[PDB]
Amino acid sequence: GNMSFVKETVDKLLKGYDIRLRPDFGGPPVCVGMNIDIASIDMVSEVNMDYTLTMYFQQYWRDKRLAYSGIPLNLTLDNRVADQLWVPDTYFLNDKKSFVHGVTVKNRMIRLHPDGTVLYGLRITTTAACMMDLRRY
Amino acid sequence: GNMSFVKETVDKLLKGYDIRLRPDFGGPPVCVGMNIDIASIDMVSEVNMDYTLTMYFQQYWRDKRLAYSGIPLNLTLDNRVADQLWVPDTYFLNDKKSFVHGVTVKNRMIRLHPDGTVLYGLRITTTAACMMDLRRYPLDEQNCTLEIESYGYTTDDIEFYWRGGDKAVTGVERIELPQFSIVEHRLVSRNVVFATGAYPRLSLSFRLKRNIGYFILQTYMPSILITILSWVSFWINYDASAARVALGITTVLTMTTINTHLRETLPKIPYVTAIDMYLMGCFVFVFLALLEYAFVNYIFFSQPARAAAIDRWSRIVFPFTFSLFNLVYWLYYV
Amino acid sequence: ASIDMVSEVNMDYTLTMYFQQYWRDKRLAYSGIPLNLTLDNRVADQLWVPDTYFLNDKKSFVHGVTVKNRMIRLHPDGTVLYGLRITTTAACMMDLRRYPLDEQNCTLEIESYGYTTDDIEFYWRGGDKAVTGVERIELPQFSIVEHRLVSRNVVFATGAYPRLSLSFRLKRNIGYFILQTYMPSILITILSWVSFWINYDASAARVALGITTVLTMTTINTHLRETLPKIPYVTAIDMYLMGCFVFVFLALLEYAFVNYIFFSQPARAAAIDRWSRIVFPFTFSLFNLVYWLYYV
Amino acid sequence: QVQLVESGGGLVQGSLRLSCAASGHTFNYPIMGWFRQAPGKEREFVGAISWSGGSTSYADSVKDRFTISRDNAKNTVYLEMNNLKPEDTAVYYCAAKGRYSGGLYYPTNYDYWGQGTQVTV
Amino acid sequence: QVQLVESGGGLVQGSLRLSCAASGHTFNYPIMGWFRQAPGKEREFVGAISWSGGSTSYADSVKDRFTISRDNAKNTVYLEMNNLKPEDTAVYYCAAKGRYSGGLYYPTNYDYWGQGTQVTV
Amino acid sequence: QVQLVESGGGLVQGSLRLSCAASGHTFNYPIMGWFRQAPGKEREFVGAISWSGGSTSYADSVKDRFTISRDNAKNTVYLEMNNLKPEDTAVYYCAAKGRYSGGLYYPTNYDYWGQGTQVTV
Ligand SMILES: *[C@@H]1O[C@H](CO)[C@@H](O[C@@H]2O[C@H](CO)[C@@H](O[C@@H]3O[C@H](CO[C@H]4O[C@H](CO)[C@@H](O)[C@H](O)[C@@H]4O)[C@@H](O)[C@H](O[C@H]4O[C@H](CO)[C@@H](O)[C@H](O)[C@@H]4O)[C@@H]3O)[C@H](O)[C@H]2NC(C)=O)[C@H](O)[C@H]1NC(C)=O
Ligand SMILES: *[C@@H]1O[C@H](CO)[C@@H](O[C@@H]2O[C@H](CO)[C@@H](O[C@@H]3O[C@H](CO[C@H]4O[C@H](CO)[C@@H](O)[C@H](O)[C@@H]4O)[C@@H](O)[C@H](O[C@H]4O[C@H](CO)[C@@H](O)[C@H](O)[C@@H]4O)[C@@H]3O)[C@H](O)[C@H]2NC(C)=O)[C@H](O)[C@H]1NC(C)=O
Ligand SMILES: *[C@@H]1O[C@H](CO)[C@@H](O[C@@H]2O[C@H](CO)[C@@H](O)[C@H](O)[C@H]2NC(C)=O)[C@H](O)[C@H]1NC(C)=O
Ligand SMILES: *[C@@H]1O[C@H](CO)[C@@H](O[C@@H]2O[C@H](CO)[C@@H](O)[C@H](O)[C@H]2NC(C)=O)[C@H](O)[C@H]1NC(C)=O
Ligand SMILES: *[C@@H]1O[C@H](CO)[C@@H](O[C@@H]2O[C@H](CO)[C@@H](O)[C@H](O)[C@H]2NC(C)=O)[C@H](O)[C@H]1NC(C)=O
Ligand SMILES: CCOC(=O)c1cncn1[C@H](C)c1ccccc1
Ligand SMILES: CCOC(=O)c1cncn1[C@H](C)c1ccccc1
Ligand SMILES: CCCCCCCCCCCCCCCC
Ligand SMILES: CCCCCCCCCCCCCCCC
Ligand SMILES: CCCCCCCCCC
Ligand SMILES: CCCCCCCCCC
Ligand SMILES: CCCCCCCCCC
Ligand SMILES: CCCCCCCCCC
Ligand SMILES: CCCCCCCCCC
Ligand SMILES: CCCCCCCCCC
Ligand SMILES: CCCCCCCCCC
Ligand SMILES: CCCCCCCCCC
Ligand SMILES: NCCc1c[nH]cn1
Ligand SMILES: NCCc1c[nH]cn1
Ligand SMILES: [Cl-]
Ligand SMILES: [Cl-]
Ligand SMILES: [Cl-]
Ligand SMILES: [Cl-]
Repeated sequence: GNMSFVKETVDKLLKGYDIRLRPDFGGPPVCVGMNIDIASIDMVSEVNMDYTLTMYFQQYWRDKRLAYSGIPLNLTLDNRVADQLWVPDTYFLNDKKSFVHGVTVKNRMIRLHPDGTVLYGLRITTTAACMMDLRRY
Repeated sequence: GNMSFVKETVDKLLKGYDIRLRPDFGGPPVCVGMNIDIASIDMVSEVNMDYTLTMYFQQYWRDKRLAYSGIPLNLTLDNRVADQLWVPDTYFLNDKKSFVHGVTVKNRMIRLHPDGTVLYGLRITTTAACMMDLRRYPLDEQNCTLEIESYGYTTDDIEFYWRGGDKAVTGVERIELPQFSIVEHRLVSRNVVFATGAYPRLSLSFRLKRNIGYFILQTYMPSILITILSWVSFWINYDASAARVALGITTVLTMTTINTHLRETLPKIPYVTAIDMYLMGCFVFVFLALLEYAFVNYIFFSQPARAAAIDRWSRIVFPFTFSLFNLVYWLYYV
Repeated sequence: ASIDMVSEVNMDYTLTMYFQQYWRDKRLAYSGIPLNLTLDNRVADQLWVPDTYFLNDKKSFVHGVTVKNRMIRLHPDGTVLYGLRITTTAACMMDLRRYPLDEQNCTLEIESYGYTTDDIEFYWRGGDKAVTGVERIELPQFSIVEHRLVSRNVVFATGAYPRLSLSFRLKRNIGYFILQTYMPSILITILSWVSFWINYDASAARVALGITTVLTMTTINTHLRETLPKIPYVTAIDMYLMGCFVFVFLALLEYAFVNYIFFSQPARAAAIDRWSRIVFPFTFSLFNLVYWLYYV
Repeated sequence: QVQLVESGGGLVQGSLRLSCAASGHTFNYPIMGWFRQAPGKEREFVGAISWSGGSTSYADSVKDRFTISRDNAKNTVYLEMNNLKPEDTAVYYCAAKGRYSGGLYYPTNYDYWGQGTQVTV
Repeated sequence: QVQLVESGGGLVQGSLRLSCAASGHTFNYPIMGWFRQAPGKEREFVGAISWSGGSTSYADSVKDRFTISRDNAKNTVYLEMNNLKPEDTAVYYCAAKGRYSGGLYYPTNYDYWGQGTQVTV
Repeated sequence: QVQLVESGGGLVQGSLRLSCAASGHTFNYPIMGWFRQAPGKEREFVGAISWSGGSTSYADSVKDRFTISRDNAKNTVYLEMNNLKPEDTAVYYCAAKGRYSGGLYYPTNYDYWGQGTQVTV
């Protein structure tokens, strides 16, 4: 309810937060859960042996540096906070060219939970390689 | 009047302002009103099953953190202030690629009002998906939509509405597509559920009637006249074997060229279109005209009277049965 | 600087230009320096500049090499000159009913994005001399007949906005179409008449001339239709080609009429060939006379 | 350069058909608009039609009463004034709007104005 | 605008085939969904099928028991309820989902609802 | 490499036609310009013409008095000096401007200068 209190809570989370260091740096690995919601496959190209995929890519992990108390809410923050957090360095190994959609803002979501669970969502279009066996084409 | 006083007022609004927090964070949802003014639909592509739309997208909401007193003016601020405010996370769910126009500056407007009402305007070009049903093509009607959604905020945090109701989208009369007319547009509001929660959605939709005229002059009329050319063969003497098989071959083979040209600007769909049904009909007519010569050729030595009768009948029966074919087709599809 | 392209297919044109804006900002007035101060381009990010945009642009950029192509010049009284080099692709709805003997009016509309006429007013600086370099436009397919400068205020729901318009009138050059459309069609039509001097016993020869003239007309049309939008109306060039097509089709039907009667009526058959040799060239000459008077 | 002549007004107590005939460069002015000016009051939008497509719009007052359409052969637009009322008492004007000239509703966006038929009921 | 009629429910002690017949604008509604509502409980997802492709999904409860398919010729979808249980006792409804209307599992995403066949075992 | 010869000046009290004949690489120099230099004063722009297109410009002084055109067959440009005045008393020069060489009005932008016909009235 009190916006100044939430502002205080959020400011406290980011005070002395090092984006260079993964959660539990030097300790056990951070476990990253992945969901995908497929929006579309727009194209398949035999000529370029690739296909174009648009998707909502969700990553979940726990960062105990972002745990908060005294608020029984999940905090959805404006997308720009993603630049002040550590996020996983995830990439698509068979992509040829990919972007995060940009209108009306960067298409990107952060949701914190009291225990420090981060949900991070991205809307991605990716053109990805598909070596095709055309012997029975 | 006093620029230092306005500078003081504006500086006060942004002092301790948290862009991370929506208006009324933790309280009732922020209500966001949307207007669109359509500038243009530049393209519709059957090949890519998409269309390109350019528009002025206006969002209104109240942020009481931006309420100001002692100035009976609306404050239009330079566009760059948008980077110092919270704005809604609105996106186009069926867009393929979109940008905000950038010359001479980012094409973007902020207007504050004393009570904290923000107007935020953007000029956007968007290429958007349009799955098309081409079963009746080119006598087809398409429903092309633009779906507008909150990316990250659920209906707990944000609600969308068409500002001005059914008058919220303007400039539909400005759409000048050579190949289409806009029959109707509709505005829809609904809530949509995903695993991550319930999201507000607005839909703009158009119904697009394809204009037949291009296809008459550059598809239907060519096919009709190649069919008529095939019947010239029935007035040529049966002793002119080269002449009559040449008319048959050239009519059969030009039909293929019509089809190839038409198939060059269409997706590889697995079903038959209306135009394909017409061309298959024409092809059967021009192929049968050539077989008629083979039947005449086969019998005219032994049976010159029967041979002459078949040519004399063909001259009436092929034009009549093609007329019937056209009547049935054009009644079914118009 | 240039108009690089005009596209009938995309109904747009590409324009590159030096766009200069002058206004007074008394916050930037300075004393004790009798110089105009040209500052490095990056200072533009520390000033207010107008929110000017091109209302009929499709895609536009400010040129970027070796730096952003952008100029600020202050004057002692606070006058700012702000220059930008812009390439813009801009919409041009084209009326192709008389194409290729068409005239197009291609415009550039300049407007304030966010500021109403309460806050900003636009004018052509130097009046009718405010746009230069129209003589530099070198389009192979077009000449610029005229340009005009217009100022008006435009009303939307959100308020009244200043607008400036530059417009050009573009006359398409006929010469390409003569050499690669009209002359081919005329000569294929003339080829069809060769059939009238071939003996009526040469059935294969005469139907071959008929077929090949009828079918080459289709190729002319297909080639031409390949670089044009899918418009639903008839163009001037389509009217010419339809005329030519009727001539070459009738030449082939004339053979079918001769073929049909020459056994029973060899004298009438010979008369029809002998008449055709005069009547088809004469009636094609009349067709050309009527067409070229109507469209030129 | 567009010229506009309107006819079919007159005095009645009923269904009526105003017409508006255009000539000249109508390609540059794709929209035709109907306005009306009552004595004293400001000039008021009635409805508008695109020459190409026939895409139509109306003021609320005349919505589901008046109907506009055109024919491109004669270069003519018509306002079919059905279910008339004593509020519908004004100098009715016809006008043309340029391609980029702004919102439909605002008379100063329009360039070529007809003479103006007076209608009383 | 889609209309949906379902049949083949009834009372049994066994293999059964529910059917669901569609008519209208089925192109705009590419997915058909089966739901069931037990007395007291909330409306519950059973399974869904695409008209084009036949791409199918099931709730865990009915996974490797019920099977859905369709035929586009008749504009018909069918739920083949094999290996039935006394938990499978509900008003079974058929519904259509629009192209952009959200997740499969959520009944408020669906627009055209059939009448609802009661099934008891 | 362009060569320029001008003729048709002389002495009169009246309509006159100066001409300017070009030869060489005229493709690289698409614009021809007319200047005039009065005794004492700086060299002054009169008008200019594109070889291709015939796109023309004039100084205000000679606007709606003098007219320039060309013929590409002879490689010739002409200044038709009608409605003459005692202010129009100068050495008139012809010149060629390169494609990227700057504004029309500035004589130092031009590369190939004719001899210069004296005209007195
Ligand atoms: C192009 O194609 C699309 C399909 O992809 C069509 O979209 C549908 O259009 C209809 C209207 O024609 C929409 O129907 C309306 O939906 C509203 C929202 O319903 C949902 O959300 C509310 C909560 O926000 C729930 O209460 C409700 O149960 C739904 O889950 C309704 O509020 C509307 O109701 C009103 O109108 C109907 C009559 O139409 C009355 O019976 C009601 O009492 C009420 O007054 C209405 O039902 C539908 O949602 C759209 N579907 C999709 C998938 O978006 C386009 O119409 C079409 N466009 C063109 C131009 O043809
Ligand atoms: C390409 O095609 C476009 C059409 O899309 C043509 O544009 C029109 O051009 C004419 C000029 O040829 C423009 O007319 C002029 O408009 C000025 C602005 O008018 C509006 O705004 C003022 C307030 O700013 C109001 O007072 C007024 O009522 C209007 O609402 C006028 O100020 C001009 O008036 C002067 O000239 C006329 C004669 O032309 C005199 O009668 C007047 O007394 C006065 O001196 C003038 O009327 C018109 O606005 C343009 N239309 C559009 C839609 O932009 C291009 O001309 C054409 N280009 C080429 C090269 O052919
Ligand atoms: C914050 O988000 C969490 C995680 O999404 C929510 O917790 C889940 O709640 C559902 C019921 O609504 C359960 O089925 C899950 O098991 C829960 N997961 C966990 C890890 O707790 C939680 O409800 C949300 N909190 C607030 C206050 O809204
Ligand atoms: C600031 O903007 C507001 C909102 O656009 C203006 O208020 C509207 O004014 C019109 C009349 O001009 C009324 O029809 C609306 O009902 C008003 N809306 C609201 C919410 O007040 C207002 O005039 C502008 N203020 C200033 C000082 O210019
Ligand atoms: C600074 O720039 C101004 C504006 O371009 C210059 O002033 C113009 O000078 C020319 C003559 O050189 C006059 O024809 C104009 O009328 C002047 N305009 C104005 C508004 O003063 C000025 O010379 C330049 N100043 C310096 C010191 O270089
Ligand atoms: C008798 C059926 O055969 C044909 O129509 C046929 C055979 N070769 C070519 N064609 C035609 C041109 C065709 C092919 C594909 C689509 C539409 C029309
Ligand atoms: C008698 C009318 O028929 C034709 O002109 C005709 C029939 N098949 C082909 N053509 C011609 C080449 C054509 C088609 C389309 C546009 C312009 C010209
Ligand atoms: C507006 C709907 C378009 C309908 C187009 C109809 C064209 C059909 C022409 C029929 C050709 C008959 C050939 C002559 C045989 C005697
Ligand atoms: C500058 C305008 C272009 C006009 C082009 C005219 C070409 C028409 C040629 C006429 C062909 C007649 C064929 C000969 C028949 C005896
Ligand atoms: C379908 C194969 C071709 C048959 C030609 C028909 C000739 C007449 C047979 C009596
Ligand atoms: C399309 C041409 C149809 C001509 C029919 C022939 C009838 C001849 C009757 C003696
Ligand atoms: C004799 C040819 C008839 C062709 C069909 C006419 C068009 C019907 C449109 C409903
Ligand atoms: C989808 C079926 C289309 C039927 C009309 C085509 C003409 C057939 C005439 C025999
Ligand atoms: C339009 C069908 C082909 C007709 C050929 C003409 C031959 C002469 C008939 C007497
Ligand atoms: C284009 C050729 C025209 C020739 C006309 C033939 C006249 C012959 C008169 C004996
Ligand atoms: C005998 C051929 C005449 C062709 C027409 C000449 C061109 C007319 C241009 C106005
Ligand atoms: C739009 C009508 C064009 C008319 C000129 C074409 C030539 C016809 C000669 C009979
Ligand atoms: N606005 C909801 C984004 C989304 C779609 N699917 C999953 N998340
Ligand atoms: N400069 C006004 C922008 C605009 C157009 N339509 C709505 N707003
Ligand atoms: Cl990438
Ligand atoms: Cl995007
Ligand atoms: Cl841009
Ligand atoms: Cl032979």
